[PDB]
Formats: sequence, structure tokens, C-alpha cells
Amino acid sequence: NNLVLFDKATYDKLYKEVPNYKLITPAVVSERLKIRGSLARAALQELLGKGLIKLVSKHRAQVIYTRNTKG
Amino acid sequence: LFGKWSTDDVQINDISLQDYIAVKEPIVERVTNSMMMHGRNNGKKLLTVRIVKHAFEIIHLLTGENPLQILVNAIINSGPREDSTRIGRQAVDVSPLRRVNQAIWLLCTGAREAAFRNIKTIAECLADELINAAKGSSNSYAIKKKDELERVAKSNR
Amino acid sequence: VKDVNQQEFVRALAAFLKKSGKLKVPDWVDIVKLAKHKELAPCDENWFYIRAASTVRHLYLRGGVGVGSMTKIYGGRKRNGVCPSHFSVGSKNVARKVLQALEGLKMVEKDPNGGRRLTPQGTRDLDRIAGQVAAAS
Amino acid sequence: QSVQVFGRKKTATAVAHCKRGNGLIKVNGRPLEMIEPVTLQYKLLEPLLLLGKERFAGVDIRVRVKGGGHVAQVYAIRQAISKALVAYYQKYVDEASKKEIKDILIQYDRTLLVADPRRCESKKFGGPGARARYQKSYR
Amino acid sequence: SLVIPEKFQHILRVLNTNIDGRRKIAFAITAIKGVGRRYAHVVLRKADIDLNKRAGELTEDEVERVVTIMQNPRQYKIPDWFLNRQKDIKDGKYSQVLANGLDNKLREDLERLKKIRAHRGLRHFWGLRVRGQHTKTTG
Amino acid sequence: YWSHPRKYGQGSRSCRVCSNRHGLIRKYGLNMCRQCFRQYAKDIGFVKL
Amino acid sequence: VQPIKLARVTKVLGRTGSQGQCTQVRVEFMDDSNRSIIRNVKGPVREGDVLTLLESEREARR
Amino acid sequence: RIRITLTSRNVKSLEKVCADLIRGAKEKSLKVKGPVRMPTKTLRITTRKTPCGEGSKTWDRFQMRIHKRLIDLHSPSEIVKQITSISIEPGVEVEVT
RNA sequence: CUCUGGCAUGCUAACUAGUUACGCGGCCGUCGGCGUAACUUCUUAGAGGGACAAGUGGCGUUCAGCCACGCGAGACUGAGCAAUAACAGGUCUGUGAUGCCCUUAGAUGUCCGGGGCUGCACGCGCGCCACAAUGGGCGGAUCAACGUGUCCUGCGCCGACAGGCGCGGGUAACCCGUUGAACCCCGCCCGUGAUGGGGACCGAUUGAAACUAUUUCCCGAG
Ligand SMILES: [Zn+2]
Repeated sequence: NNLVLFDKATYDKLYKEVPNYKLITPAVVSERLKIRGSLARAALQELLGKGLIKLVSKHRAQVIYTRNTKG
Repeated sequence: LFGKWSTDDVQINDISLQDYIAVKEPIVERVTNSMMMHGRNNGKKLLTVRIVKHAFEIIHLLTGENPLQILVNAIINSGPREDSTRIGRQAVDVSPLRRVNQAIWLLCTGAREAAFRNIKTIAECLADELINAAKGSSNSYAIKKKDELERVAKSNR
Repeated sequence: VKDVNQQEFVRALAAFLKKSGKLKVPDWVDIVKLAKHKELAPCDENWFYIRAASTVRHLYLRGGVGVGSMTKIYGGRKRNGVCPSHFSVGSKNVARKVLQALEGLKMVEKDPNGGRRLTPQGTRDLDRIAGQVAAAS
Repeated sequence: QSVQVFGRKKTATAVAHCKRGNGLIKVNGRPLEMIEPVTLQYKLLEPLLLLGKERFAGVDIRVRVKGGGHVAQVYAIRQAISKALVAYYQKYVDEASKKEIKDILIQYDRTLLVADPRRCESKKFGGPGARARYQKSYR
Repeated sequence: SLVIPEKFQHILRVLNTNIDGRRKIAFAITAIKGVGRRYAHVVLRKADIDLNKRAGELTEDEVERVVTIMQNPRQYKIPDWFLNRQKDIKDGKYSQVLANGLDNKLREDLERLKKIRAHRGLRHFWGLRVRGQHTKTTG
Repeated sequence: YWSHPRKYGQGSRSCRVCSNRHGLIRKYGLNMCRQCFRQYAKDIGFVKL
Repeated sequence: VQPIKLARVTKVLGRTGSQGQCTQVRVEFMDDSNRSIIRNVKGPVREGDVLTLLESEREARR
Repeated sequence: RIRITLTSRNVKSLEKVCADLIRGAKEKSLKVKGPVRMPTKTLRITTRKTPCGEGSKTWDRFQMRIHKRLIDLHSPSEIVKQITSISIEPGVEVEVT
């Protein structure tokens, strides 16, 4: 269905599946984790500081993140 | 001496589809103009550029190649090769240019209807249409329309 | 002030006005919407401190601006319902109180020609804040 | 020491001034890096990206544009400063240096030096705009 | 701190009206009749509540303060023009009506003109509209 | 008596030629009928271009 | 079953069809010039262009 | 000190007035300023062609060209009455200040 | 032919349009801050220059011309005007253009009061606004052309805002006005859910006579 907040059971599931995706954007995390968009954008700010994802370009319409140090 | 990318030794395999050379050694202009359509997006070129600029990012990060080499590969493999007219039905070859015109029209329309009834960003669906149209992934919209127009052309001839 | 981002300047200038609590910040700051063409209240609580930052910045570009000329800056496309939308000016009171808030500080002054201009002290602090934000990056 | 040329797309006229400065261009006191739109930034850098950063290091450019819209001005000032350097090299330097910089600009885009005489056509009664007409009702 | 709390209730029955715990603190109370989007963002600002929360994040302590400002807003310096009912026909005091109150409040005006047999009153009885406009083709 | 105040609204302005209250042209100070201004358009100085 | 053959237009004969949408031209192969066939073309085509005909067997009857 | 304006509708009559005004002042050897050209003001009247209703929605858009030409002179007004008295021209209007 | 659009560090011009120097003041180069010297590129508009299928090539009895291509502000753009003959097309309701007929004091003349022209089971046509994913919502920040003005507005003050109270300019390239328009741009919010998309229908003003809510303003419903 839909979820506005985050659940502790699915909390750890995000740290192991989102950094593994090639395209990391709230439009993709929303479809795969049933996140209602707003929580998806704020979740990437938490992942950005922890070092799991890195920012390549940030815009008011669409933000893109990549896999952190995978080469 | 370099444009938005390096594009070292751009390869155009087919000789017939060798018309868009304005950015090679402009297709980037025509792809931005063909996206602003369907009424409520007319007269917004800068809006489509941000969609294309974000599309090149998704293409460059998903494939280890130049972003332009996926755009040309999409229109060169999704371009039609036979149409059916009203002869009063023969498989008519289109053009070296009509293949470029109709393929881009199918790419913009593909990400349009697939993102209207779904919650997806246009900048993502455009990049998704290019990777699906290349090599004929059998799941895109341009390939599904190309194979359909070629199947009906062979039947009524 | 032109060598820096005008959005980053108004954001850095908004903190300077809130740091020194010598402004007016009236009581009705959080009940009124900023214009009749808008529908809801602003999202930021301290919109008055940001509006006063952009208001004093426009005086640097061109002086002699009053209340009737500031509401023309802060105008939008008013959704008239089923009627085609049009341009509608902002509110004169929220713009007058901002101009009066800058009068409490030694940043703006009333010129005899009409409207409001900047003071030798107003341009002093306006350029240093633009200078410290230029050295940021 | 005195070069003033206008660059117009539709109605916006941009008078570019080319003086013996130090090589730091700025639009009427504002640097060309903070002019909206942010995407239409390379268009101002075209006379400085494909052209080497050694001919503009001896001139100062301060332009003033009036009229048109946002896109009508970003295309106006890039043409204003392009025709500015070609006029300075004509009045005081040899044409071999001037003709060399003209071929490199036109080879990239023709609208960088040649002005576009296109204007908006007048509206004709019977419909919105010039060509389009109101819907006709049969029977 | 985005983890869901244990006190997160999806439905908070307030004034015999259900409140979904999915939207923000303002747009959730809009479902209650008599309180719209404009009246929600005000009563939540006078109560010093974080606007970046959801309806399920406010416990019973925060809810009672929000409803208290909703009932009698004149005691919290909320102006009279912002109210729904300003000068009642039978009460005559500035009091913003609520969900279960407006159904009885609006029907009094419909019955007052019906009992008094006014031209504006008979139209509500005939099943027609009290027209400020034409009704030739609009069904 | 026998004088009703008419200075604001349709009924105080009329064509200065045919005394009509339809198709008035009162911009720039003409106050003429639309079917009568064309008759004197060449005399006033208005030409078609 | 025949392979997809490429063909270069050597001379355009003019616009044909019912509504004038097709352009009957004569093509010329690049690998082997031992075959010449006329084919209708639907779309703007310059001189010397290359089309990709599939059947390469049936004619158009002018 | 005096600003002479020339209000005319037809350019042929306007250019002839400003010609003799400069020559009419040249004989007194006065430091006169060149004639300036004010923006031409046209008056648009978009009238329906049909007298009443029946037609094909045809509008005839009239225009009225109003030209203005200024000539600035700094000279005493003692004997300028006769200078303007020899500037008679139908269709034009001179308003000295 | 007329009109309009098009491009000379060109000519003719400019304190009701400016620009470049200089002085002065503010600020850490910036300044539509101020003041007078040069100038007419930018602005305004006067005349005359320019563009003809003139050069290149091809095709065509070689003509008429067409196609392609140098050089170029154009290989040109839109508009106005537009025959002969005709129509039982529209207009007696635009005329103090008008034939005939009718009415003419208890008037079909016109002055005033009231209502209707807006009245609805429905049909049609021209449009508006939407059914949002390319959007909506709140900030900030950059931009104008034909216009209009006795009535448009400027500034202070008051006001949730519509407005209201005061002080001025503009009969106009002068004031409004460097037309600080929306779309677009830069952040944030919302997340496909008739929702924050869409809005029908349902006390505070303003010019009068708010009945039949002229319309606006706020809140709610929607
Ligand atoms: Zn008349």
C-alpha cells in the first residue's frame, strides 16, 4: 500500500538495498519501498551523511545519487 | 575543443542514418523540442532541457559509455522500415529521415503514457525509454510500435 | 552584492536581520497570507525576516521605492477560479511594515523625491554580508 | 578604447562596451555566472569556451541590455560581446587577427555574429494569433 | 528519528469526525467540517506545534490543545474576520461553527426564509437554485 | 421637475449625429456610432493601412 | 525468406500515390549492382539517400 | 529659453515647416538646436465593417498618425512674433513657449 | 502601388532619448547617487542608399523562365486596396436615408414608477476551466510591446484585503514608468489518493437603487 513514516522492520532493509541500486533517486525508492515520496527525499539526506550514498547533482525537480566508492 | 562531452571517435555504423552530424565530429536540439508536446507542455524548452539534462545523467551512470551513444542507438534500432498506405497496402520504405522523425516521436510518447497513470518522474522515464529502446529489449514503446507497423505491412502486401 | 548568488545573499542577509532583534515583527505576522493571490500561509515561520532582506536589497539596485512599488514586486498569478487567472499585487500593509521595520535600523531613509532609499550605513552592512558570503566559496 | 555594438534577438538591445581593461567581463556590474537561467550559461561562455582565454584577457566588457525576455536577452548579450571584440581588432589591430576569430565563431553557430531579423507577426482578426482561426460551426 | 512511534494512531476521532494519521498536522484536520486548510495552519501555529509532523505524532496532550483553540479561538487572539460565523442570526456573537454545528446552523437560514416565505426562500423549497446567474441551459 | 439625473450609465451618452445608444465610439473624444464613424472616418483623419 | 538488403536511391522519379504521399524512386545496390528495382518511398528523401527495403522481390508496377 | 513644438499629421507638411523655421531663424544668426523627432503616436480604431450583425466578422482597423517635432532656441522673445507670423501652413500647429 | 518588419563604429539631428569622459559623495570595483563636458553606437524619425533572378552552374528550339550555388542586412515577410456581372442574402433597428401603409390625446408620440428582457424537464453552437506525475502549494529573482489616462496613479498613514483617510504628479518619450507581468528560473513542500489536482453550488467592502444575492473580500463547505 502506502507508508508515510518508517518502520523499524523495513528500516534496516533500506540500508542494504538502496545503496545496491544503480539509480538512487526518490522516484525509484518510492516505487520499490512503497514510500510516499516525502519520506523518500528526507531518507536520502540521512543516507548521505552516513556515507552510504553520494550526491552527483541536486535540483528542485529531481535529485540523483550513485553508489559510494564501487569501482 | 570539446562540447558537453568528449565523444571521442563517434561511430555511426549505418550509412543511411548518418544525417544528425551537427554535434558529432543537432539531435540534442530536436530531442528537446520533440519532448515539449501534448498541449500542457508547449512553449517550455527549458523545462525539457532539465529533463534531458537529468536523462543524460541517468544514462551516463547506468552504462559505462558516452550518453549520446545510447540516444543514437535507440533511434537507429527503433526506426521503422516499412509502412502501409491506402492504395486504391504495399510495404513502403519510409526514408533515411523519416526513421529519425518517427523514432524520436515514439520515444517521447513512450515515456508519456507510461508515466501519466503512474507516479514516476519524467526525467527517469525518458532515460528508461532510451535503454529499453536500444537493442530491442521487447518491453519498450518504440519497439512495440516498430514491430507492429512492420507486421501489418507484411500482411496487407 | 552582484558577485554573489542573489538567493544565497537574501538567505545570509535574513540571518543578520534575525540576529539583531531590533526589528518590528508585528503580532499579525502568522495569521495573514502575504497576498490576496496566494491561498495558504507561508511555510517558514520567520518570513518577515526574509522579506525585509529582499526589500532592502532592491533599494541597493534602484532607490526611491515606496510601498506601492514594493507590492508590485511581490505579485503573482491569481487563480480566479473558473475565470482565467490574472496578475494581482501583494499586500500594502505587510510591505509597509517591512519598510517601517528597516526604518528602526539605520539602513533606510526617506528621500525628498519620494519613496525610500538606503543610508551610508545600510550600504555598509549590505556589502560586508555580500563580502563574507563571497569568501564562503 | 571605444567599442560599442548592439546584439538583438527580437527586441532586446544589448550595448557591449570593449575597453582596454584587464580581462574580467561582467554584465553591467554583475558577473556573467549569476544570470538566470542557470542552464543558459554556456551560451554566454561560447565566445570564451571555444575561443581561447588569451584574447579577452586584455579587454574589459560591461554590457547593458534592455527589452525582450529572459531567453531574448541571454541570446542578445552573447551576440553583443562577440561583435565587440571583432570591432576592437578592426579599428586598432590587423584584420588577419580579426578574420581569424570570425571564422571560429561562425563555424560553431551562425547566430553569434549575424543578427536574426525575425519578428513576431501581427494578429489577424477571426482567431487567436496570426494563423489560427476560431472554430467554424457548420449547420 | 523517522521510525514510527508506538503512539502513532492512524485514526483519531475528533468531534465525531475521523482524522487520518497520514497527512500533515494541518491538512488532516481539514477533513472536519467547519475547519479548512486556512483555519488549520493558524490554530497549529498559535499552539506552537512543529509543522513537519503527521497526525499520528501528536499524543492526547497536543490534541486537546489543538481542539481547545478550535472551539473558542477569540481567547487566543485569533481575529474575528477569520471566523466562519461572525454575527449569528439567533446568537449574534462571533463564534466559528464546527462540523455538527453547521448542519443545524445552515438549515436555520434555509427554514427561516421558508417559514417567512421569501422569494429567496421559496427557491430552496422548489428544488431549484437561488440564482445569481442564468439557468436557461445549466441543469 | 421633468428632469431625471442621468450622468453615469448607458443613457447619458449618445451619438452626436444620429442620436443613438448603440455602437458608440467615445475613445479619444468621438462619441459617434460605429455605423456613422465610418462615414466620417476619412474626414477626421483615420485611414486604413 | 530473404536477407534485409540495403539500397541507395540513384534517381527520384517524382511523387506518386493517391494523396501524393509516396515517392516512387529507382534504387541501386552498393554491394552488387546486378539488380535494379523501383520502390515507393513515403517521406522526404534527397538525392543519393539510402533506403532499407525488406522484400526486395516485388515491383511497384510504376 | 523658448521651445517651439510642431504638431502635424502629414509628414510632407511637417518637414516643410521645420525647414523654413531653421532658415527663418538663420537670418538672425541665432544658436539654434537641431530638430528632434518625437515618437509618432497612432490612434487605433478597430470597427466592425457590417452596419448591423450580418457578416463574416470583418474588422477595418483605422490609424491616425500624429507627428511631433521640437526645435529648441535660446533667444529673446522681442521680435519672434514676426518670425512665427511668416510660418503660416494649413494642417500644422505651432505652439511656442 | 500603399503600409509594415529587416541592417551602416553612415549622413541630418537631440536637457521630453541617451552614451562615453570628468568632478563629487556613498560603499567594499560598485552606484537609474548627484553635477557640467564631449558625442549620436544604443533610442526616436526625417531622405536615400540597398534587391533585378544581378553574378556562378545546370536545364529548357534559348527565349519565357525554373532549379542549385558565391557573396550578402533579404534571394524576403505579413497587411491594405481589389474588378465585370449577380443575389428578392443582411440592414425600415445606426441615421433628421426613405416610398407606401398604420398609429396620432383613453397615443404605436414620451416622461416617470414597477417588472421582464436573466423566467425552465430539454436540444444546439461559440468559449472558459479542468480531469495534475511535464503538476500544485510557500518563499526569492530576474523581463515588455502595442496601448490607455481628467480619468491613470505616485508617496506617507491606517487596514486580514477589498478598501479607507491624507499628501503630489501627469492633458503627457516629461508623471504613472527603467510598464520590476505571467509562463519560464532557483529552493522547499506534496507523492497518484477526486488529495494539498479541480472547483460548481452555497459577516467586511466598493460605485447605486446590493430585492432576483452586479461583482469583489475573508472563513467554512466544496
Ligand atoms: Zn451618431
